[PDB]
Amino acid sequence: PMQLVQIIIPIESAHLTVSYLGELGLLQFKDLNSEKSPFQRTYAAQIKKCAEMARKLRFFKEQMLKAGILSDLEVKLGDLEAELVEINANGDKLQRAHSELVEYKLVLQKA
Amino acid sequence: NDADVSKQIQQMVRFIRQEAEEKANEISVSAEEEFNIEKLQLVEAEKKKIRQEYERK
Amino acid sequence: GIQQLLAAEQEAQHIVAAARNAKMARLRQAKEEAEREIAEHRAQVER
Amino acid sequence: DHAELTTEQVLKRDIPLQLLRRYDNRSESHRAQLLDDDGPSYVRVFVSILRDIYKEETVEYVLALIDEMKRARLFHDKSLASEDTYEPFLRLLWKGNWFIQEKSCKILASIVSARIDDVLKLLVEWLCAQLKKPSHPSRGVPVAINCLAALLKEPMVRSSFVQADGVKLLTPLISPASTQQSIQLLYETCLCVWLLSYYEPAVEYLATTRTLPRLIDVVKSSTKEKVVRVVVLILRNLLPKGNFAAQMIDLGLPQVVQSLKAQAWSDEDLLEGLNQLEEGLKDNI
Amino acid sequence: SELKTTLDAGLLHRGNLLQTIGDQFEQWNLLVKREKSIYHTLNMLSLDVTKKCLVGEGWSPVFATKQIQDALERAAFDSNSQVGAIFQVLHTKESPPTYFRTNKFTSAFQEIVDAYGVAKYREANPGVFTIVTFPFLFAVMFGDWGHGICLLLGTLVLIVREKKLASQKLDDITDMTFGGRYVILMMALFSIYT
Repeated sequence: PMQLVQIIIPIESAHLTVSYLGELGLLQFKDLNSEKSPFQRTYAAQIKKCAEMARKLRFFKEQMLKAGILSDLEVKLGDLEAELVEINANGDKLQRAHSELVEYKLVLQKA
Repeated sequence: NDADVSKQIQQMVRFIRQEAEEKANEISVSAEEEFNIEKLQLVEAEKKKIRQEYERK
Repeated sequence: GIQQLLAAEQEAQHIVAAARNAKMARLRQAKEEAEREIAEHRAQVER
Repeated sequence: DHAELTTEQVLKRDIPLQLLRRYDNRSESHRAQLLDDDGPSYVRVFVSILRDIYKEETVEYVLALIDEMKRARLFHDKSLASEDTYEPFLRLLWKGNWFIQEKSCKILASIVSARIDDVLKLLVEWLCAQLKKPSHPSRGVPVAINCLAALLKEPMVRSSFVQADGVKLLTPLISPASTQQSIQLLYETCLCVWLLSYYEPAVEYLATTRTLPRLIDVVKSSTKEKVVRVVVLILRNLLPKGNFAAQMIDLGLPQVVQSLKAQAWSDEDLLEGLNQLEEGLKDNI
Repeated sequence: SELKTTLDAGLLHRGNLLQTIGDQFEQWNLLVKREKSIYHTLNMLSLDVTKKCLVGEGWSPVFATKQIQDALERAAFDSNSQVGAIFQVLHTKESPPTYFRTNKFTSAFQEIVDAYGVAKYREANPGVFTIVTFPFLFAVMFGDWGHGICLLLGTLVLIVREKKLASQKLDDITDMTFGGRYVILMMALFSIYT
């Protein structure tokens, strides 16, 4: 026997209130603002930025999985992903240089 | 009623205190400070011009 | 409820409008008053 | 006693005609509410209530009641006769009594409403003494949180704020707060600092106040509505003043400025003001 | 050789960094899930600038709403906000979807029965009778007290290994079977009796 519940969560703690509600979970979300699309809407622009951060985090996690890793926060994750990508690029460049030098050494030894 | 009316009055008080004591006060004090500074900024130049005219005389 | 909450918003908007008008009012009043004061100061130079 | 916290008790202390005594013995706006009953008859006695107070309790009931609000510019109006309850607060601020403790930052500011600009001027040097160690219930530092702003940010006390290190003692007011009430107090203090930066002498006094680390920390950690609003106001006020913005930009101001898309701090014209402040910080960096 | 050594050192440093990067991403997954939930709530539920708050309405269990709304308001107050969240009720002529509370063992049977549909907020729930009726009828079609023991033993291992089973993944058919371990055990006991 469920029923409708109407409340207001102040912007000073709207994110905190949402997190607290999601810790346990009692009421399903409404759909009034969904007609405004991810284009701005109520906070869909903020939702768009959060989605972009989540996409960056997902790319970082996929890169870590490809590397065999074991599993402000979004900015730190992006910085870590960029550092890992730079390290991988440096390793690939060094490996290519080693391969080229080894080929040159073999050719010179044969000559 | 009860919790609902308490939330309503709390919202009214918070809104009036945030808009009046925090924001409207800021606009009023900025207006007062601008009133203090801006025209004196030209009064200084007028005084300098008057001093130059007096020196010429 | 919703109507009760709307009254606080309307009061806040009215206070915002008053604060907005206060800027121009204070600016003009200070300009005129300091024009009179600067005229007096320039008269002092004559003395 | 010295300055204290619960301003209501001191503002309603033992009064030094009947309406003036009630005002001297009523806390907060109740003082003015009781004083307005007799009009000029109340004002004539209220003038001497603060112009003829000598005992510590009477001087406290005069000065704290003045800070709580006949305490307005009417203290030195025509109904006050020759005696005035507004101008003498300037000289009272330099003493060491309880009334002096109040007028060090708060009571003088309220008495300066008759302008009587000396009362506003005197609130800067004694601001540090106004908040030495208030623990008792009486007028003092909490009254100075907002009432003293109109005197410190005024040009009368603008230079004196940094001349006597009064603003220097108020440097950690913009530091992060561990309580919502403390957050509101810090936001009010930062708004007062911004208003001072909107004054020509206090603009240089803020730099001379040695409060740059506190302002930088407030700007970087600005998250609350009022706190971020006050931080943005201070940043906009000090932005044209060269180093006051350049040092913050070099310290990490653009990092928080880039997050202005979700500010919603209601810093007066929050949108345009935040955009201009962020653009200036980015240019200076 | 020098380039290979440099590449090996860079790869080792990258792996060492990724060792902690994955650990951080483990919690970042839940953080991103919470962010996505908040984003869905924001995009689905509107807000009032006049109220300076996120407001709306939605279905909630009355028993749950007796404590959940108060807990949310208390958490909002503890979030250093000027005021906590509201807990007001709402009314409408529409009938919200609802689900009867599912127990640890009754969940599998309830899910199996619900594959035909749902009902009103407190309407008829044939799952209550069928939780035992289906074992009370499926036993007859397989009544032989030499194989029901085997079926119960097979179910018993799944119940015992549930602690490890809940963590380790298995085959899709195996996972579906393990999802109804209690129901399988009850059916096996009924078949043994039959």
